[PDB]
Amino acid sequence: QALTARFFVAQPGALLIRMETGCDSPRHLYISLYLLGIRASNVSASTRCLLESVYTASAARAALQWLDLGPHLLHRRLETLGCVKTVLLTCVMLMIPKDMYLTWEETRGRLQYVYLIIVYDYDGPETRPGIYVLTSSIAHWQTLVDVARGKFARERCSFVNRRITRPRQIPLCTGVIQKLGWCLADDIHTSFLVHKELKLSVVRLDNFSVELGDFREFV
Amino acid sequence: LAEAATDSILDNPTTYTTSSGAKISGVMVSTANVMQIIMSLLSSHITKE
Amino acid sequence: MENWSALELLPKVGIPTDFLTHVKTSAGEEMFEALRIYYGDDPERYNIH
Amino acid sequence: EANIFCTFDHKLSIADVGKLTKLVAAVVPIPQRLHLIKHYQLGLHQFVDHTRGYVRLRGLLRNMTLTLMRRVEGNQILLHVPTHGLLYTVLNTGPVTWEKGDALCVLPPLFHGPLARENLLTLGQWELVLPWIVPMPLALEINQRLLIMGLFSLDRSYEEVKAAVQQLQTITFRDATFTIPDPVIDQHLLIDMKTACLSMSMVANLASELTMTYVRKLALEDSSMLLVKCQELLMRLDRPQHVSPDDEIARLSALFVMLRQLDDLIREQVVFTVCDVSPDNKSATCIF
Amino acid sequence: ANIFCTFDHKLSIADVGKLTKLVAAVVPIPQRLHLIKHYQLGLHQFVDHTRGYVRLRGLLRNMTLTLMRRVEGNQILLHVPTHGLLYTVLNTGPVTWEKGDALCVLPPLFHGPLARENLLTLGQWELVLPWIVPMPLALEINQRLLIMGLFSLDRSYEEVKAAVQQLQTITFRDATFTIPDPVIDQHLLIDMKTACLSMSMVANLASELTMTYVRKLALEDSSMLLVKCQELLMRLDRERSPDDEIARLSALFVMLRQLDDLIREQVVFTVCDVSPDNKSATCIFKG
Amino acid sequence: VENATLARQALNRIQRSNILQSFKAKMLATLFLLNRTRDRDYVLKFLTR
Amino acid sequence: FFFPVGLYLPEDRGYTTVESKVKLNDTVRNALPTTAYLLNRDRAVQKIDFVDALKTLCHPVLHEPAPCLQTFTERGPPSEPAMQRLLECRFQQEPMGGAARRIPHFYRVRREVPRTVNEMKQDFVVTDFYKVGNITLYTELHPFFDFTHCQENSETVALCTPRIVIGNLPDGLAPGPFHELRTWEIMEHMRLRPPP
Amino acid sequence: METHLYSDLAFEARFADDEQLPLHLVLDQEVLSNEEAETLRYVYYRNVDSAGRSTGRAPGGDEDDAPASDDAEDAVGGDRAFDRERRTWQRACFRVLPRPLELLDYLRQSGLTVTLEKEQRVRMFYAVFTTLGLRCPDNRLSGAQTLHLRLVWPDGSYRDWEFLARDLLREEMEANVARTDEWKGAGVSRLREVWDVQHRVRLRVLWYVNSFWRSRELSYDDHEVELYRALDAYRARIAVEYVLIRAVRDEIYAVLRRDGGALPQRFACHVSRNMSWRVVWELCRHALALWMDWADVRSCIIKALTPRLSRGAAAAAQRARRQRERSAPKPQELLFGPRNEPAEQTWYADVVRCVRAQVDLGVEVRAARCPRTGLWIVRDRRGRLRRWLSQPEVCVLYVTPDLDFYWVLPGGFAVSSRVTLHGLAQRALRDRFQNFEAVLARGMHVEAGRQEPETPRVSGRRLPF
Amino acid sequence: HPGFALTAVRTDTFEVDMLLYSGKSCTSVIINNPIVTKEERDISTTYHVTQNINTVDMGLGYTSNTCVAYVNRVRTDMGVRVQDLFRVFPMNVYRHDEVDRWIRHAAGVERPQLLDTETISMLTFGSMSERNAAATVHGQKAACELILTPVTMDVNYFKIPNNPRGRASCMLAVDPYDTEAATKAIYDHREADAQTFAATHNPWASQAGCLSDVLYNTRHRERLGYNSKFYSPCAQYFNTEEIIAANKTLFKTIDEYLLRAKDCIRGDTDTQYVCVEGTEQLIENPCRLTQEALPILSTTTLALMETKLKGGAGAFATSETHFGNYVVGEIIPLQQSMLFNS
Amino acid sequence: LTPVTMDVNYFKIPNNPRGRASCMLAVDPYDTEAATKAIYDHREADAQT
Amino acid sequence: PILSTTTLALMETKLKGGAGAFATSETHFGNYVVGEIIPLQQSMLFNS
Repeated sequence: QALTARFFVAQPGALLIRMETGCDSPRHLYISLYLLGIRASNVSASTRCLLESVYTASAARAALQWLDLGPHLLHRRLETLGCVKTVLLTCVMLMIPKDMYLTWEETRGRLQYVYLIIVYDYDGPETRPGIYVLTSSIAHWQTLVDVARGKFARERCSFVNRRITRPRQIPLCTGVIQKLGWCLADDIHTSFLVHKELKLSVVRLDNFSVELGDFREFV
Repeated sequence: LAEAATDSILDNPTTYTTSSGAKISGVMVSTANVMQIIMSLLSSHITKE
Repeated sequence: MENWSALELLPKVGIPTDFLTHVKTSAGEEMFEALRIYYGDDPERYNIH
Repeated sequence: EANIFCTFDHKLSIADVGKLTKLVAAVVPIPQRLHLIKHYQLGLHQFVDHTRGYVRLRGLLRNMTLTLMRRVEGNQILLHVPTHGLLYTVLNTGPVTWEKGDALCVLPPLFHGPLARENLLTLGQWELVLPWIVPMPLALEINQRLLIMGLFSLDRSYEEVKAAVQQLQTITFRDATFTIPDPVIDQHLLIDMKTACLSMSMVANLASELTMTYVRKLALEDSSMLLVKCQELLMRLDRPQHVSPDDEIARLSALFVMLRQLDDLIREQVVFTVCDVSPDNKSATCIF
Repeated sequence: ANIFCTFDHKLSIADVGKLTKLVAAVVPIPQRLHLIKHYQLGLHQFVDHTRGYVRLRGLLRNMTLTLMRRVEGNQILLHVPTHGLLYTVLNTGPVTWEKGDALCVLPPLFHGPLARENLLTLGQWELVLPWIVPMPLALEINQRLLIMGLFSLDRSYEEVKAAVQQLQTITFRDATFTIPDPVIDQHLLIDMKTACLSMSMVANLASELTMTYVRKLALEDSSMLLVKCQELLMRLDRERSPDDEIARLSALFVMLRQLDDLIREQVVFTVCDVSPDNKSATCIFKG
Repeated sequence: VENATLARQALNRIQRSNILQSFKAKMLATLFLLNRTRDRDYVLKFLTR
Repeated sequence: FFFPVGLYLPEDRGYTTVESKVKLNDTVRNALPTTAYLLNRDRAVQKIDFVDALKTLCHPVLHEPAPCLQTFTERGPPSEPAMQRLLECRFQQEPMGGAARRIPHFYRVRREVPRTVNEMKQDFVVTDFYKVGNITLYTELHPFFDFTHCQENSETVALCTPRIVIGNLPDGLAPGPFHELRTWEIMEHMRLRPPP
Repeated sequence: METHLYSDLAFEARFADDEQLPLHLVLDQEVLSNEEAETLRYVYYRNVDSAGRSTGRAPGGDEDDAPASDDAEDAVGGDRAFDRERRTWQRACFRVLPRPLELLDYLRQSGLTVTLEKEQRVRMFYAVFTTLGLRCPDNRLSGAQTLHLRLVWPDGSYRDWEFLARDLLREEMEANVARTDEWKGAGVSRLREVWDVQHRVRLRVLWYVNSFWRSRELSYDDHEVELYRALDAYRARIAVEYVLIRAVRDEIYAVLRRDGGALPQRFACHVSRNMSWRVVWELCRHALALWMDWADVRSCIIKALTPRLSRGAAAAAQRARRQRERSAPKPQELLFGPRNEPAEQTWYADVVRCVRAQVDLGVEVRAARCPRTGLWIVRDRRGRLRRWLSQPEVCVLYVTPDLDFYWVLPGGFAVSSRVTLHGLAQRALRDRFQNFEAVLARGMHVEAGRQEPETPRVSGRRLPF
Repeated sequence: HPGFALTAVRTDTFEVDMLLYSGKSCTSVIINNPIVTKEERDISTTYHVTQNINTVDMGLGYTSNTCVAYVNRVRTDMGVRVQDLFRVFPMNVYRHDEVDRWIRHAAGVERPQLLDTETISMLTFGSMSERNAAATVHGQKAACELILTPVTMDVNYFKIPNNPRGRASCMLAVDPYDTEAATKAIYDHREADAQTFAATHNPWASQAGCLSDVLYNTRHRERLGYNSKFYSPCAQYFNTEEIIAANKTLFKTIDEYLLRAKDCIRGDTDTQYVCVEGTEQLIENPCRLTQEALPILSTTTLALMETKLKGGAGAFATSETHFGNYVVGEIIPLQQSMLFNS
Repeated sequence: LTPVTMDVNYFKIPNNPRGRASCMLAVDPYDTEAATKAIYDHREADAQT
Repeated sequence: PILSTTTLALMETKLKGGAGAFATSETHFGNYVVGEIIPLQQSMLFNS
């Protein structure tokens, strides 16, 4: 059930994320999901080094200019658009790296939803985000935020430690949960991909039905 | 196996009668290989009619 | 909970029978779902309401 | 994938299927979401267990999926999962009067009082217990009131808690009466109160120095009834120098998100919203 | 699921010629009836002297909202959207739309304006449409109205007047608005007053209830989050009967439940490709 | 052909395991036909299969 | 299917119904079984021993007698007053420095002490333990724990105490000759079957 | 480690209105059992001053210098003493780590740093962490102010430990960013064991060097006459049950002197003409002396008096007196009104045996009145009959919930009397064994009178999660 | 060899073709004309077409006799690999952490696992913790065991097909609708059992509250932390409430056998996971109806297995005994001449 | 070879001489991790013995 | 597996064997026999 547009910009499995530019002429920018792999801190350093090696542009330097401009405010600029039918390009309003994908079950529930999970660290100098994507079977939001509070207690401790050690600096949240649609339990498969003659470890989701959610802030 | 089963009471003595007066008194169904073992073992009693 | 009066009053079709075990053994050992074993003679089939 | 079949080990009499055919377009939850199911997981009686917690059932029935019963013809019940958006017709057995604007949320069936507890299908070990469909203000009042039962009653004897919750269990909403029987203090209640404590401490710390003194300024200025209520609620323990616009903007943003993560414990996302109620208050045509 | 609407008064040709410009825009209506008189249509029936804007937001949140489709002789083809399928709208909001945002619906803030809806009026009636603004500007201007109302109780001083004059301005992409005060002549509107009162008193109830409930909670299994919670409370403090606490907690919950037109801004649309002049945009109705 | 294995069916684990068991069984047991047995009915049944 | 491993057969009734068909070496790893040999799906020999059995025998659930103690309190005191006679023992606190002189003051009464249930479990042969003439079959519930009913403050309570040694296993269930056969095994494990 | 930080900060908080110090404690297997510590509900404390016997009562004197005087309806000064003694007990912070651990290695693996004079080995099996408060009334602290400490179990049973202030501070008084991270960084000064008063229980106290109590400049003195007054207070608090026992003993001797000893039969056991009774009389004397020897607080009359002290016994005594003071029934209430209705008694017993010199103290017994006669017949709590009235080598004492009395020699002959608590005051009888009613915590329902689920049971065998 | 001797209990599924025989005109078949149902999909249309069948069995008794005929494929391996008891009770750790790390190192399981909350057991049908290995040359595997007494006479007990718990627990032979006599028959030891006229044959297995009753009873395995997906083959013998529930009349008992008493086991994993709602296969059990189990060919020394494999016809069913060694002779000769005729 | 290795169920049954399974049918298709695990690795057993 | 003794006595008792004696697999004290599963010597040499 395709609902398409045209988006002024090789795999079909990409999530166009519309991030807001601090510069005033574009007012926004369409970054794909793989370039949060370079800002994530849960990821392996080798895959981060590979994506830093392949994708240096002037717009990548402006991307690091305008995402690290305002820290702990990235959820005010985070905005998804759905999946790619073909790559100017189009996007409907699934390729995932191996370490940014995680599951807290035996992933043996038949119908399972997907969920973008981000977290905000504070125990270092300022802020290190960690990008996740959570394939889970829970449908209701409160039970999901209970198991997220159960699985991410150290980030809550870091949140309250930032609120007690830097009183002039105000945080906003500890992260974002947001659904995107569902894949079944059988087409999820550890897999392989080579882009521009490079080895990168990818796990794929095949039968996706796109159905978005909202960026629900939680603690 | 034949004499252990009780006969039914919805009895139709017109249907399922062979030529030369033999009345059918049951059906014995199995797979390919068990039936061909029965045929290769008990071939003397088989009357293909 | 059934209408056994309809079983005892309505006109019936006859059958040749062959039970598996004895009939009273088929009564006391619950082979069917609904049974109405009364000994002697019961006049319960007459109060037509 | 859309129609869910089921079966019983019993057969179905004309009395039982006559009890059941009146329940066309009635809501029945499913724990599993599979194509063919058994009737020993249909409904809710697989999950009911008294002296375990009404709040555990409130957190558990919240997690099941929902279906609508129709087209019964003999060993086929045909639950039908509603698609996201089309107009459906439902039927409620939970005795609450409805309204064209009020949305709906599902609650486990509390006891109503008459010691009827109607189960409408009685088998050898399994009755059929049915989820209540109730309007949104009663759902919010139920959630906030059993959270009051949880949060208020820590470190107290049974006597003053008995005298409080004997009058606090009653909700008189639209000429009815209600009772919240099992508010028992579970680990689920402890993590709910822990999130409530964290959110209350955050909105107590990172709110402004001028929002704390707003009602004090209205006390010094104005006189109303709820102002007298605020003075009796706060007065027992009793020129702006600092101005900062953008810090107040970020402060209200943080106050908003922490109020939202306090409010999430009682406010469920809606499951049905009506377009018409039947005037004898039996069925309704609602969109979800 | 198509709606109709008839006007009782004489309707001219200039009024239709200025109304049919609004061929595809949102018009919220109080009850989903199949035929509705035009007095209920729109938002003119709600505005008055004493009540302000937060009342309009609260009644518009629980109100259903539909789409205007076509015009006829004296029947108006309103059409309620369905969840998931996509439609076209117009832009009555004053901000240029772009791709893929999330539109909100808020009551318009130009009450008694310089545009005056093209003099599309009848006898003691006027049509008015709500703004359709994307979400960051929506909850931004919600915060702006809120802390404009907070400063309103001591405004005799002059630096707070310049602070309010800063708050009255706004910034966006090629967008400057001047959203007027809730205060007019040394008094406040009652729904704005009860909104800021509800949030200030739930803040105070938190400030004098958390110091009880960290001790009434922490005698269970303690955590590092709990000692850091009392650390936060104790830095806040050193910076300086059942019958009462049951009322404190009940008033806590019911007064935080009066901010529900502020704390949750519920998305109603998803933007698709836009038009040149940025007045029209196909979109997906959500919720 | 001893089990339903039409060519569009994709096998799970235990099916392939008993297929391999039967591979080794019918490779060891019936490797050379006419050097082991000179029986009429065995070569008839084998050629029929 | 079911098959036993490691069973010890009685020796006084010992019989060999094969003598010419098989002949073995007299080392006692062959004159006392400890493992079993079975058949696979294909007809092949395979070993089942205690080495694979530590995936079940070394579990924390095997060593908890609290369900056994709860069900022994549930099905609690015995039936007959004829079996109230063998079930009295006391766990008190006596100052032992006084007891070192009070030992002749204990025997100055002339009333007999009844034997407890553990003494009642060793006056049976290995083939009479499994008959209805035996009394203590309602007590032998676990190979790691001894059970009894003993009156503390004059009420019969159930109590489980772990047999910390395997020597505390009763001789109807682990007899003397089996123990000496285990010693012959443990001497052959250290290459000492001729003793010095 | 965790609850020490919280309670230390909370005692920084509440120092303005209640002036106590943070006395952090840990305990071990030398005090409470693993089955007893796995299910431990909540700990309690209330410290006794040198001249005043509590804190929650009035500062100078009290009303508790009046005796109960063997009243019937008001058991011990009514029920105001119940809420008064409940008001003086405070609830303390609490945690149990139910797994084997080395304290120095556990605090080293956690955030703290140990700086001891020497690294001795404390091998303990499970650690329960709690903080109590010794109260400084002025800046001055008294060396005879003792600190009591309860351990409350979910059934309602409790043990009682208490200890003075000389053994808590025998050395640590004679040796004189955020808060949490510096508390973690500097940490614990040292560790020493503290004993109770009766040298029974060895538990350990933890002295943290980042305690704010070091910054209050507390003064201290331990005089001899204050320690002697604390010795007399402890003498009374130990002598309460024992003077009740002596009142029972001279009650039995006086009621034997009164009627001479030609005492009737009050229990249902047969007798034979031929058997001599000089032997059973000498056995009665020897066994009463033996019961005088092995007298203990865990006995029949004390556990019979424990549910007497609460408010429910006062309400049941009022309604039972109103029911037993009721006139002859009239036909007007018999014919139309609600009709009226004490099935079988709930006693306690001490059974003493002369030939084996073993008394058995805590016994429950359900008595019954035999229908054929006016005699008493005892039965077990399960339902079997009690055959100790056959044995000529035994004796048995009895006590009613009416607090009547039966001392029964072999043959069912009972020396009847009543208990005497005229010679005892109120405050010791309350604060020794006042029956405590449970407060709401995890695992229990809101309204009273409900079926209870399983305990929370913070477990040492299961994964605790 | 320690001071106890295990009896092992395993299950063994099969692929079997059973023939059937029914009398003439036994069950009338009632069919109808089919109905079509249109459904609107995105581009194309599916036409659901149904047809109903009613079947009136017109014999008094059972009119159709079937017989298990010919085994061809053995689905499991008939192996010896031990039931992974660490995965079925994932909660229970030892008290001391070092002895638990040392036991998990000396065993195979790498860590204690945390079993999920009950809502995930509602949404997902179960846990299924054990991961399938890379070797599947034998099939799926299961073998569990019962700790017994090492004196236990096999001659009365392990040669003939018998109950592995010691007491006869077949409620066909007891009075129907009598719970007290059933509990007196299968639990009381002041009177002998029915199979052999002795008390028991393994007193750690029969008593209500033994280790077998706290390791296998599904009424009593819920208290300690257990997993509902691993199929214990002894659970058909130790589930006491499931056994006393079948204490009925023999015709309703045989209808329970031919209708209800068929388990399902999932057929794509190498560990026997409990299938939920079998709609593609069904595992019928005669060894739950008869409440016994059959002895498999086991020896103790190699050379006695060699003299079994050296013999021919009529060799797998004898039962020889050396001095301390033994061989239990199987009663069903399926190891001898099922794969021999292949 | 190593001179200890058992022969009673290894050397007299059809078997692979490398020691392990190496059958390549019992593994899942197109899963090289489980392939190289079950041919080479030694934290697990073969499907044969 | 093919026929492989380790002492000549087992080869002699298999060369004196009439029919099917090649199928067995016998073991002495440390001296063994691998028995064939394909009866190859009997078949191919009985065909001569």
